Amino acid sequence: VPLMELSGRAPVVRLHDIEADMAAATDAIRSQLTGWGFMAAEVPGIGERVEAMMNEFAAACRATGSLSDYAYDVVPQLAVGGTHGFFPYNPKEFIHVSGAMIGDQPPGAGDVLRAFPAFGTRAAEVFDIAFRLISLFGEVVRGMMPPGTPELDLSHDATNLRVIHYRREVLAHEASGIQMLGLQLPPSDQGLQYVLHDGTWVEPVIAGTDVVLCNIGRMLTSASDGRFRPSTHRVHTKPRLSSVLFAYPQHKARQWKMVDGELMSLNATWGDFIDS
Ligand SMILES: Nc1ncnc2c1ncn2[C@H]1C[C@H](O)[C@@H](COP(=O)(O)O)O1
Repeated sequence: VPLMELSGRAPVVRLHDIEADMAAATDAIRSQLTGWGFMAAEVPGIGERVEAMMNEFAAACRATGSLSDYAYDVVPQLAVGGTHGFFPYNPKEFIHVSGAMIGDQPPGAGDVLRAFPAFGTRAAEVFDIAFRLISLFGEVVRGMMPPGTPELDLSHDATNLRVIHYRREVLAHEASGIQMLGLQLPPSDQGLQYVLHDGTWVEPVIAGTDVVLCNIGRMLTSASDGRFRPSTHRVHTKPRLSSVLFAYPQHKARQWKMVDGELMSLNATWGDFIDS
């Protein structure tokens, strides 16, 4: 599977200059979505923050003073919404850090980030940078879409940072996101690959880099009435951590499509979109 070098080549977007640096990368990013399934940006300093987060997640996975004390089924959820907290092994381990969890929105939901406060501080930092980046990546996609295209309205409380441990050859079968957009963050190991428009595979060179990928999710495919296919991807590995931000709109908001240039408010909510 051909390797795709990105560090040195993707637009550069600086932590202290995100709004400006993303405006200046609009043209590049559009051409990526058009040329590849997906989009890419180099964010100098993101690598160090993501490696430190992931390393502290691993440590916490083996700690027993335990993450499973905050398994999804014992953490307060929101009435309507997705499910945040730790998902035990029996993606192998994995945690979902929502914006609600960061703000103790269901009071008691941020208790994992208080039990493991070093991973929590780093995960809250990574969430905030990744949400800013993903919302500006979505304004680029909206600008490639017909006039009248509404704002994506990505919700901070519904967005989740997934951090995975242990993800013997194929670690994923080909998959895409349910949600509007994903931000892939530089993983520990190489293996994540994307399908191109020609139906061939590339392996982004992203392990141990400052490169983030942005993924089209099936909600956006639906709202763009087919014009943007999901950024379908898989993971191959050779005898291990990873994290990705899944941006959702508010569950209770009405779905919408741009069909041949016309905006159509639908009956079903984005909530209903997930419940298949
Ligand atoms: N085992 C497992 N559980 C959950 N999500 C996974 C898993 N493997 C891959 N994914 C990812 C990839 C997609 O966005 C998304 C599907 O949402 P979903 O919540 O699955 O409808 O979750």
